[PDB]
Amino acid sequence: AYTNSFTRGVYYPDKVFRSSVLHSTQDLFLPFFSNVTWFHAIHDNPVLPFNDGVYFASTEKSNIIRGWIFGTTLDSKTQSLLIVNNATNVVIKVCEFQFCNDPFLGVNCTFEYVSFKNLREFVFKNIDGYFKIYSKHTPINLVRDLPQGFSALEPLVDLPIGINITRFQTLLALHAAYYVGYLQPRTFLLKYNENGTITDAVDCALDPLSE
Amino acid sequence: TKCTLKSFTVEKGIYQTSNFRVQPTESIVRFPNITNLCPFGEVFNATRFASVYAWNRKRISNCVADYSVLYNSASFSTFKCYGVSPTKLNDLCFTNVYADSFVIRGDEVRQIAPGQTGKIADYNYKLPDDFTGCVIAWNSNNLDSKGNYNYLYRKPFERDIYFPLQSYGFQPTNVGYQPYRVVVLSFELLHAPATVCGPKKSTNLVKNKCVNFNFNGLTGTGVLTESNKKFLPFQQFGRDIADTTDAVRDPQTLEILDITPCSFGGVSVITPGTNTSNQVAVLYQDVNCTEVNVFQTRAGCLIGAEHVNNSYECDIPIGAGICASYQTSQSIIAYTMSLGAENSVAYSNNSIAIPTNFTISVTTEILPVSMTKTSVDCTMYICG
Amino acid sequence: YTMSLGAENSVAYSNNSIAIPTNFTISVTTEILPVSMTKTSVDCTMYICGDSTECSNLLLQYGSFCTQLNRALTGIAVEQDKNTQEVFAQVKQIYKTPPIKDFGGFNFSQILPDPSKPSKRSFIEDLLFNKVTKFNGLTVLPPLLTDEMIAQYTSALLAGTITSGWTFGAGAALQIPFAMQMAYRFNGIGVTQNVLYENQKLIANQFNSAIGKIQDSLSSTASALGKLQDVVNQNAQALNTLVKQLSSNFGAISSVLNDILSRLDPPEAEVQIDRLITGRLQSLQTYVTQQLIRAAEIRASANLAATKMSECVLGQSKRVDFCGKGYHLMSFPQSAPHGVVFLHVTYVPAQEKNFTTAPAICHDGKAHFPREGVFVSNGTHWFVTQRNFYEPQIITTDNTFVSGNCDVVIGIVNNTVYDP
Amino acid sequence: SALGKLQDVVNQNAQALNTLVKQLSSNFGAISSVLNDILSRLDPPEAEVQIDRLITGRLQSLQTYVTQQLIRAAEIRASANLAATKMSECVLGQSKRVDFCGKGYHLMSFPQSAPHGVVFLHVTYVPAQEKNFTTAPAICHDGKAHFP
Amino acid sequence: SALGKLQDVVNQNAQALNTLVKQLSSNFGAISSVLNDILSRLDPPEAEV
Ligand SMILES: *[C@@H]1O[C@H](CO)[C@@H](O[C@@H]2O[C@H](CO)[C@@H](O)[C@H](O)[C@H]2NC(C)=O)[C@H](O)[C@H]1NC(C)=O
Ligand SMILES: *[C@@H]1O[C@H](CO)[C@@H](O[C@@H]2O[C@H](CO)[C@@H](O)[C@H](O)[C@H]2NC(C)=O)[C@H](O)[C@H]1NC(C)=O
Ligand SMILES: *[C@@H]1O[C@H](CO)[C@@H](O[C@@H]2O[C@H](CO)[C@@H](O)[C@H](O)[C@H]2NC(C)=O)[C@H](O)[C@H]1NC(C)=O
Ligand SMILES: *[C@@H]1O[C@H](CO)[C@@H](O[C@@H]2O[C@H](CO)[C@@H](O)[C@H](O)[C@H]2NC(C)=O)[C@H](O)[C@H]1NC(C)=O
Ligand SMILES: *[C@@H]1O[C@H](CO)[C@@H](O)[C@H](O)[C@H]1NC(C)=O
Ligand SMILES: *[C@@H]1O[C@H](CO)[C@@H](O)[C@H](O)[C@H]1NC(C)=O
Ligand SMILES: *[C@@H]1O[C@H](CO)[C@@H](O)[C@H](O)[C@H]1NC(C)=O
Ligand SMILES: *[C@@H]1O[C@H](CO)[C@@H](O)[C@H](O)[C@H]1NC(C)=O
Ligand SMILES: *[C@@H]1O[C@H](CO)[C@@H](O)[C@H](O)[C@H]1NC(C)=O
Ligand SMILES: *[C@@H]1O[C@H](CO)[C@@H](O)[C@H](O)[C@H]1NC(C)=O
Ligand SMILES: *[C@@H]1O[C@H](CO)[C@@H](O)[C@H](O)[C@H]1NC(C)=O
Ligand SMILES: *[C@@H]1O[C@H](CO)[C@@H](O)[C@H](O)[C@H]1NC(C)=O
Ligand SMILES: *[C@@H]1O[C@H](CO)[C@@H](O)[C@H](O)[C@H]1NC(C)=O
Repeated sequence: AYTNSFTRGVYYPDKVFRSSVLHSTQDLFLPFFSNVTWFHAIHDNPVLPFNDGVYFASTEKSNIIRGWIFGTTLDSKTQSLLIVNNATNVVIKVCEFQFCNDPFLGVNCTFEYVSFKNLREFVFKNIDGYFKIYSKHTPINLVRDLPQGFSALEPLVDLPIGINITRFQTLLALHAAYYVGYLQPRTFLLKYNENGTITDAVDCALDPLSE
Repeated sequence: TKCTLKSFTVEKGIYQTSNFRVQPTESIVRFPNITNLCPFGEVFNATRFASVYAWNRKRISNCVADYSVLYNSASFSTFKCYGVSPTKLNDLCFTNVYADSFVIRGDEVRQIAPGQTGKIADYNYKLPDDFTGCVIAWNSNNLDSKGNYNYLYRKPFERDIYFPLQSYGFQPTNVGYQPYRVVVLSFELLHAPATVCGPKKSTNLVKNKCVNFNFNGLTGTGVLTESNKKFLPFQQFGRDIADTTDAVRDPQTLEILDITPCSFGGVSVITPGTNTSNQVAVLYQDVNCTEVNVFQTRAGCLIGAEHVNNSYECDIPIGAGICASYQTSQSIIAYTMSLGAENSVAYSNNSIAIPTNFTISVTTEILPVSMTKTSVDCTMYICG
Repeated sequence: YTMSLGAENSVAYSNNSIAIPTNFTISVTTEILPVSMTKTSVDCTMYICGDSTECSNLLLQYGSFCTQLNRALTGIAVEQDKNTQEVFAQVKQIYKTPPIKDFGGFNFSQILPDPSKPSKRSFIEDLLFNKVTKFNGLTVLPPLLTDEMIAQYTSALLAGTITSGWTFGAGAALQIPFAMQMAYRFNGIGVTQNVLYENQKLIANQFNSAIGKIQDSLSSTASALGKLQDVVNQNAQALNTLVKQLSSNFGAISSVLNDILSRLDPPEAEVQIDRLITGRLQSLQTYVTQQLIRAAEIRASANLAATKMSECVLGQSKRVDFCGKGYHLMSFPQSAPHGVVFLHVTYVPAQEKNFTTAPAICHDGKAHFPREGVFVSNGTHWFVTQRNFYEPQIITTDNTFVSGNCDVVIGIVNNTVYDP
Repeated sequence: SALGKLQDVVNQNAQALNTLVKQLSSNFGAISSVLNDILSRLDPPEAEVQIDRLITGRLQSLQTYVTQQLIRAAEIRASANLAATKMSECVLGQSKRVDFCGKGYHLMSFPQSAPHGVVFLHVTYVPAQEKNFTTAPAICHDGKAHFP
Repeated sequence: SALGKLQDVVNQNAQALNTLVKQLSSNFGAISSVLNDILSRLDPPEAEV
């Protein structure tokens, strides 16, 4: 099952404030109007390749999707970044955790940190061993597919894990469909408003008009 | 004016000679107030270093790095820095520091450098061609030598965990084959939250005054004011179109400061010919009469010229309708240029004016027709 | 599609047929000419090496590159004021219109200055001004003549024209009724002044309607102001490119001179600063060369505008299409941002009729030729009429002159020449 | 100061040549501005680098000079065309164009040679002394309008 | 030769294009005028120079 990414997947590329200016950047973005593999959480969590970066989005009504797993083997044989959001605590671990055959939650550690109606988007990528997470929480009223609109993603987490990542997996809390994209080194023209919020973007390789 | 014209006689007119520039009063140095000392001790005084095939990469962050003791220490056989100068490490400071500790044979030290190739620079440890940091090596023939066969050799910064793996024997009787403890300090200079900064004391910040600032190694001169720009929590620096820094966040107090360059502008000297007088009037272009017989014009601040209500024909143009001249006791005067005498025409619907006379007038018009036919021998000019 | 060159129009030509207009229309056209451009000045030392003693000392090794660029930009800036002065200051006195606007039915309140404004500019001038719109050593010098002074010069030219014809441009201003001035102009285009003195009301109404249509065009079309806005756009793009060139590396480790200085000792700080200096100096030289090339063009346009002012406003031009399509009557200058706008009032024939013509006429064996105008026939009777307006008159010995005999002229016809 | 642009051209050309000559004393980063001094002090491997710096600097200076000369030559060509037009339409004939041949009504012109230029003596007719009169567009004699 | 400046413009433009094309064969101090030859013989550290 596929769907259209529309204009989703736009995030702030650097940590420099700009206002009322059109800035062109060369960074791993999600292509506009691309196909994002669609999965269901009804009545479905393969291990997905990581490639060069991942765009992850989900629509939630009861907080079913709460965690992610990153690694290469995911069987305690190699360091695996693990994120869990239980109750009101955000937990991140890098331990070589031993994973089950079908890992899900019921309803040499070198780092550790402990802190439809909702659309949650996430971006995961590794550059030079740096694990960055960009996210944006916005309310929606739609269940069929990802809503159409533009909303930039800001970074919240920057981990120097240094892990070689090739595959990842999603954690489901079983007693919310999710979409997975991929990033490419595409050229974008970002429109910063007066307040410095990226309100519009142009995908330079989308069509001759955008060219 | 005389020096600018390369002449001892100055013709009548207005000349642009120098540039006015406000100077800073005091210097501001600002760093996060972290008293932790960076654990270079556990890296440089470690009991045993790892092998070159599996060199250890230690993260150094959230501490003060004193590079002066390392530089002055005489135990070091070589200390080569490629990205930054060793004497600037105390002022400059970095987001993160990587220290790669491993042991290299005597002849292979030269291979640990950007742009180098060989059996070491390409196989068991590769450095980027744009590497920014320092390579530190000292002899360890009195600590690591035995035979010591625990050290083995086999993309940049790659840890590669008839075999392609070989080992050498370390003996005290082997210089070019003796064990060298070589550690590579790698720095990242991306503009980001800084956690490793040198032992320089911060000072109090002064606002609304031309100061020479220093924010986490980002230096410059300007006036610091409170700004209403909403930096996001991950944002540290602001930038303008010309890539220069426009706003900063104080690392000690989470507030945003607007940086505006200190006042500057061209300086124009309005003078009659030195054949007539040595008195001059100075125009400070496009500045107010604050940072500099003071007359304020739209062309700048005019000093030395007396403003006069009477309007005359323009003699020495200034700008925005103001002209200057040398007029009576004599001095330089400033006035608005006169476009000519007003002449109302006695028009009516049945009146005509007809000339009863005439005059023959001969005028002169000069037109360039040609210029000098120069020719330059390019070969002889460049390489005579 | 293939573009069309225009509608095809076959001309009904024959050896004895002539078409003469019986009516006319007064048309006012608008021509916009750039006169000057922005007087920019770039501090080369501050642009290349802003507040850096080491960079300035290294730049001193390049000789007089900085000073010659400054010299070229100063020359351009002075030439701009020269262009404006040449175009507008062609009147030796500041004339002003009489307080009573009795111009025989011609309404000039549209282009005369409006006293109620804070700046005495006409309504069309305000329309023109409302349609056309850093810290790195790049400064903009103000023009010598303010917009108020330009408006005063244009008002003086307009008042002198309206009240004195071409006499103020020739010598001292000589007052003349505007109806008589228009009769002068009509005689200037080969149309008898009786035409004006008989159609004065119609001509005044046509002139007022044309001026109103100029209002409509200027208020409705943004693209009417063309090359004048194009110059502004080109200068803005040049400055933007020059500013953006400061962010380039040119091969250096960083585009920030302070960052290079704070990280490296002199031995290779000098190499990095040399790369930056080379890049920024090349950028400055490119900008200066482009500015000189464009300043030459603006100077040429300013010379054209001065020529048009002298030969079109201060006088009447016999040159075709130099002052708008048609037969030129008069022009009115208007100020525009860094330019001048001319309102060319021209005479255009409108309604034609076919007549049978003849090169000459035999009366007593002698060939009669028209003194002024041509012979026409309405089918039965022959008349002599002026070329640009149908006004037939009886063929008399006062209208024609005798030359030769009937046996030489080809196409001669028989008629009777009345003797008063 | 009567002769203006004509002397201005000479000044500009002389200043351009002076700047081009003075550019030979610059280093452009080389150890010495003297090519003979560089040659007599260094072996070819480094003399090549020093001479490369000097060549780059001097070649760029020549290009700047030539570009300035082309731009100025275009202006001089335009002025020469203006002078030819004035000669043809003002000396060889009588001009009806206003202010093309001096202020007033043009009568005749006389050409005079000038250093790298031409000087025109425009003889013009200028009305001097005026009087106010009462005018009328036409006159009735027998019901018919008479026009001059 | 009746057509003068008109043919002169064509000649000048052709000479300008010919000079621009011939400029591609110059070394400007590089080891070779062929960019592919430089790329196929050197690693990036001096291939960039
Ligand atoms: C010449 O053309 C003008 C048009 O501009 C004619 O004037 C019009 O006359 C009609 C009556 O026949 C009026 O209704 C219009 O209002 C007039 N127009 C204007 C602008 O005043 C004029 O009659 C024509 N003359 C001849 C001899 O044909
Ligand atoms: C010339 O035309 C202008 C229109 O631009 C006339 O001014 C208008 O006059 C009427 C009175 O009939 C007023 O109601 C308008 O407000 C005026 N408009 C403006 C813009 O002022 C002017 O009266 C005309 N001149 C003559 C002598 O009739
Ligand atoms: C050609 O013009 C003549 C002169 O105007 C015309 O002759 C007159 O015609 C009018 C009719 O409108 C009569 O009232 C006059 O008495 C005629 N006068 C003379 C002297 O003939 C003639 O009709 C015109 N012919 C054509 C074909 O237009
Ligand atoms: C104009 O009138 C003259 C007479 O005044 C005509 O001349 C006649 O020409 C014919 C043919 O050549 C001769 O047979 C006659 O003898 C001529 N008349 C006289 C009185 O000698 C002439 O043909 C007329 N032209 C036109 C075009 O009608
Ligand atoms: C996306 O998938 C649809 C099928 O649902 C297909 O028609 C379309 O070509 C695909 N687009 C891309 C870019 O893969
Ligand atoms: C910027 O933020 C302020 C909040 O004080 C808000 O009032 C304003 O509308 C915002 N402007 C834009 C362009 O979003
Ligand atoms: C290592 O120890 C020596 C003394 O044995 C000391 O002088 C040196 O400073 C230490 N290294 C560092 C990085 O401090
Ligand atoms: C600097 O000191 C102040 C107290 O004066 C403190 O609030 C602030 O957190 C310190 N900065 C850092 C980075 O800890
Ligand atoms: C100069 O500063 C004063 C305030 O002291 C201000 O009123 C004035 O507008 C300023 N003028 C200019 C040209 O900056
Ligand atoms: C001009 O005159 C006014 C009033 O007469 C006076 O206030 C003003 O100071 C005068 N200007 C100068 C420069 O003297
Ligand atoms: C004159 O006759 C031709 C014949 O075809 C006709 O086309 C033309 O319209 C006529 N002239 C006028 C003014 O009607
Ligand atoms: C004009 O041309 C016609 C042919 O259409 C011819 O019959 C007549 O004789 C010619 N007239 C003259 C004067 O050439
Ligand atoms: C004509 O009358 C006006 C009325 O003021 C006067 O100013 C003018 O001087 C008179 N003309 C001459 C030539 O004197």
